[PDB]
Amino acid sequence: MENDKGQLVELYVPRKCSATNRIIKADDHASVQINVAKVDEEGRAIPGEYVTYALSGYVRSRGESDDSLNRLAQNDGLLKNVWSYSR
Amino acid sequence: MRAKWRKKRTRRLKRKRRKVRARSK
Amino acid sequence: PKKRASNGRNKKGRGHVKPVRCVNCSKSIPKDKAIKRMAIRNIVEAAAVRDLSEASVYPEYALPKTYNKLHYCVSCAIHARIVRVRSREDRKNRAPP
Amino acid sequence: GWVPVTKLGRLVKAGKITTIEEIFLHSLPVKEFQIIDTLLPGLQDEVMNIKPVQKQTRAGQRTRFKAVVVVGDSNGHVGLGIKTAKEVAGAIRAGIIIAKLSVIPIRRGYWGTNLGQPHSLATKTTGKCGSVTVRLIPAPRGSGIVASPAVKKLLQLAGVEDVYTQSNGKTRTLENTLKAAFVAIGNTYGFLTPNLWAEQPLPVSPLDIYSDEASAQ
Amino acid sequence: TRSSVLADALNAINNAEKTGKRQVLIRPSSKVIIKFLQVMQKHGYIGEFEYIDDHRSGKIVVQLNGRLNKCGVISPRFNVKIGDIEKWTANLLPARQFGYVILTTSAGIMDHEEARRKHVSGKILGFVY
Amino acid sequence: GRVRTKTVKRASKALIERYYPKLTLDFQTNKRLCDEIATIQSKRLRNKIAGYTTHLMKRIQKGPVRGISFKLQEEERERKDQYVPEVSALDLSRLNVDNQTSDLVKSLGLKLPLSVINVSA
Amino acid sequence: SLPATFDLTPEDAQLLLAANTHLGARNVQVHQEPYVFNARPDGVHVINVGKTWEKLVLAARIIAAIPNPEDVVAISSRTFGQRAVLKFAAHTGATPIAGRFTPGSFTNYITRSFKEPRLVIVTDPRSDAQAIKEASYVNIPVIALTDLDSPSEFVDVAIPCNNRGKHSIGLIWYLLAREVLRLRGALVDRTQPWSIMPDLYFYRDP
Amino acid sequence: VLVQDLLHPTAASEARKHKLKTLVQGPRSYFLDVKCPGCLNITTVFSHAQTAVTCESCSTILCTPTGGKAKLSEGTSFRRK
Amino acid sequence: GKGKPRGLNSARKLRVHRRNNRWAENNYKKRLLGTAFKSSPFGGSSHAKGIVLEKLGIESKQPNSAIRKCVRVQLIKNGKKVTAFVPNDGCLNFVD
RNA sequence: AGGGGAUCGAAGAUGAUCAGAUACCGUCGUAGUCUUAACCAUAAACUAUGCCGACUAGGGAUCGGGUGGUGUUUUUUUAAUGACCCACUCGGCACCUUACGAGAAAUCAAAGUCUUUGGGUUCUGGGGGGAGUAUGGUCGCAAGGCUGAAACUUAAAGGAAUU
Ligand SMILES: [Mg+2]
Ligand SMILES: [Mg+2]
Ligand SMILES: [Mg+2]
Ligand SMILES: [Mg+2]
Ligand SMILES: [Mg+2]
Ligand SMILES: [Mg+2]
Repeated sequence: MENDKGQLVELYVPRKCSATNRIIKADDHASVQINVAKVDEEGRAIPGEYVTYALSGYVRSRGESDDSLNRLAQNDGLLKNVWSYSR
Repeated sequence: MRAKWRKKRTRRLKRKRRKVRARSK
Repeated sequence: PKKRASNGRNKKGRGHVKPVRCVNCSKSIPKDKAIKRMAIRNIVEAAAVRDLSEASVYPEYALPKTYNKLHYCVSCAIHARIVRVRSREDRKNRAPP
Repeated sequence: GWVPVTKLGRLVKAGKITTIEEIFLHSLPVKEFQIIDTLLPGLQDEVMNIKPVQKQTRAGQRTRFKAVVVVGDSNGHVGLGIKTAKEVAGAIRAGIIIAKLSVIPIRRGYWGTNLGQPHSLATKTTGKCGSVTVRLIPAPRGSGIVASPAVKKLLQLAGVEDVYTQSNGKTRTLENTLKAAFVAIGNTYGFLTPNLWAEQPLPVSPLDIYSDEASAQ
Repeated sequence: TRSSVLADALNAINNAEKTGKRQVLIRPSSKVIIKFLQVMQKHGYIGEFEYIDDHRSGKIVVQLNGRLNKCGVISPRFNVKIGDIEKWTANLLPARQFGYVILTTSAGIMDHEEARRKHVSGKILGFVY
Repeated sequence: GRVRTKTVKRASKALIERYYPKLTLDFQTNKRLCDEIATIQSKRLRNKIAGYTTHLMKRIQKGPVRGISFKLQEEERERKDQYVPEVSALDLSRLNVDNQTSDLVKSLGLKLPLSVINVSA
Repeated sequence: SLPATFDLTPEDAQLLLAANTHLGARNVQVHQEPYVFNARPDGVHVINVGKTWEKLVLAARIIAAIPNPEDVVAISSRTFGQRAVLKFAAHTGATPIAGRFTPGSFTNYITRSFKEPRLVIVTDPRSDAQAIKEASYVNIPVIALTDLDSPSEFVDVAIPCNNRGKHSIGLIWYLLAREVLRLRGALVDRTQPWSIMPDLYFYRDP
Repeated sequence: VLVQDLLHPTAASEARKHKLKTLVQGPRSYFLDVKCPGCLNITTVFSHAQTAVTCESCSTILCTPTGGKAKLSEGTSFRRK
Repeated sequence: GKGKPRGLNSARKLRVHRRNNRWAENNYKKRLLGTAFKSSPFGGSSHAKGIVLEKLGIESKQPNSAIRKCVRVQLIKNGKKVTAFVPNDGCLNFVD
């Protein structure tokens, strides 16, 4: 957080699960970060610029990491129609 | 001694006590 | 502590089943708790089948079978090597062989 | 001397990481205690329990010794190592290694208004190990660390200077008490407060930015 | 039987937060549940919530943003005086800075900080953080 | 009681690993090779190491032995798994589909020479 | 985002249909249900190859994002994927783990088989469950060739495909290899296929 | 699944669900207009009629009570609603 | 509901339940029955005086072998006879 | 208290074993075992897990009811009702996997939704013994049931798991 005169006094600011907004802890050794390479015209990976999602250890431990990543990628246009909001 | 033989010895003892209390009354 | 989830028997929903008697010693056993084995023997043997085959009328008639259901208490079954005490993880297996 | 074998070690040795907060931020696993020594040089340690554990054998009891070690500077880092060994000195030395490999950050906050530097915990937190539950409550300035001497030493080595502590269970089980207290201060960054609701652009780990100097041929 | 429909609703929300789900169904959707959710919605602890109107008592689907740690009720609804509000906030809330004790008051259902600004007090409904 | 220990076996495997072209199928010259390609601190251990080496080579000639990867049998494996079975096994032999999988191709809009066939119930 | 060239071409669908990659298992788990398309009588469920191809291209866009190709790990304990994972290893960087995994390869930094990679791709979450469990300790993302019954435990990107047919396993690895070559300078024009057909990714007999 | 649309489930999902367990509960039963063989009179019949409904012409049976839906008497003609 | 009633109007039930369950406590049982005033050598006091009746050699409990050198005292305010320890090396010759 | 009393069989008798054996083993055998009309009110009466209500994970099987197959059996020209098969659904006895979560652990889909402690409600426990004893009351024909101490005594008793 920040003190009275601004000046954020906090060791670090933790990442968040892009699926469930949980805080990824320093001990969360099942949590992963997925980087997807953005693709230009005529199909090149553009080495250096990525679309990134963070999945906490809990989501992958519960098996919904694939479905959550399907939703986040579809929301960002990385996937077209594989994920469905209704079931 | 299992509890039930302790129980059996106490039950027989109790009706020795209320038998000797029968004479006293 | 508790040894088996199915306490020692097969009784969940009853409260009382029926007593059966052991074949070897005649101990009263709840019918679901009793170790039950089916006894299917030939009427004669494995070696005397031929002996009866050429010494009987009605050639290759039936060779009949003897049928019996044996009920054992836990101690008699163990002493007769019918159930053969198992390990803590291997006793959860319910397969026949 | 130290020759690194992990990617994190070979990249910390090259000076590409100058603070332990990056490892905490990207949840990178720590496998070499030299990484902690390079990033946190001022890491004071105090052995806190020496008890003999015995294993019965045909020819008498084979006695080993279990050492509980807590490392940590007074600026938001602690580690907890438990190690058993034949020798008392060997258990202490290897317990120091495991305690350094278990270094975690704690979140420090204010009991009331945010005047000055943080002096307490941001929220209440509880950790459980075995039957022992340790509960840490924020305290005002000047209250001190209101804790048992073992819990107090772990919190002094945490940098927190004002806390209220509640405990339950067989607190005389020293290893479980300290482990429960270690879980509670670990959970302090696990809690999500409103001042952490703002979204962040998800920075890429240093293991890919400076990936040229990892796993050399 | 169903003694507190509010306790049933908040228990459903807690189990949905723990499992990481972003939605939860609530039955049977009382006015107190609507009023309690509006305080949650006002302070950002939940997102949208919609009310399915069946002609029985209604159903609610709440959109969860993952920012909520716990939301319980305090049954029975104890009588709370102005001096007793701070005691309740000390016991139920993790920190003094955030979290809210929800009260039912003749001025309306509100959190504990809004109860201080209007200088009103009443019965306690629950808490949220 | 003639089971060779790890000292004999690991030295024999390490010898074949880096000296397969130099070696032969004769213990009489294998034992001479051992002194001048390895350091053995006794003649009895050399004969054991060279004897199991010849037994290893006799097995290597008729089929490979797992755990030993010398030079010659390695490049034989790249020349063998480089084989691709002509042009077949996925090229069209004349593509049979059922009704349900034909609907995939319809739902995707793609036009292929599909042939709907009847399956047994 | 992706142009029209990033779609399931008729020839790509020709290989998938001819390799029986659309034949799913007869027992679908709840997590693999979004890949079920009008479950066929005789019990077999049919996989949506369009959903498969979208997942396979997305998987490639993660594989062709690690700067160093050597620390991409591809794992196949089963014999059917053993040659496919080795050919995938040759064409790309892709240090392979084919056969036994040797527990302690992602942890236990002192073993000979120790690897500390950025990404693991396993052919089977069931047959390579040790590697997936190992990956869960050191923050390794996983792509698994998943049927409709295989578990999705710690699997970030599941590719819905048949896991029994050797043609299906070799093709998916071959298609994954082609795309990661396509999203780089090795295979500059995407419309043109390779000069070598897919059957060198297939497990041969005897 | 952790993300789904509770307000717009698929119509197949609600068809499989129990009548009380849908988003809004409702009867899966209906009413029928039955053509008795004898004449052309219309008697409205409930689907789960649970009684031997009668017209004024064929005064024996127009449907047969069962455990569920009533069984129309094997010679009649019916239309829904 | 974790046992106990939680009704806002259940104060009587909770107060009677605590009242009855407090009788399982040793100090509450001892105080409320007044055993110190009734069944005790002292009359609920810290100290009591009395006349020495005899000198006793008490053999200590195992695993200790010794003689404890106690005395028999008959209290003045009761007349109860109790045993008392002589707590120092020697000091039994002082008692008489 | 009547009836009935084949079988087995507290008591008892007897033959063995044994140092002894008034035990196990063997052979008899009264009460009992069955029933009618009354008593008793206790069991490791157990799931050692109160009841009602809500939610939290996956699967297959099974019992009862229901719904739908242009399904099989009655493959006899477009072939009743039951039986079976497939897909659902409600309710029930259970089980398997995993451990989200809990636990001291054994283990547990409840023993979860508990120091982030409150859905409603009943009953019970407060170290081990003395002791479910003594006394009083009440019920019972009796056996006994329910209720139920104190003096005194003690540093452990106990639970689960490891070698
Ligand atoms: Mg036992
Ligand atoms: Mg019973
Ligand atoms: Mg009882
Ligand atoms: Mg009981
Ligand atoms: Mg049932
Ligand atoms: Mg007691």
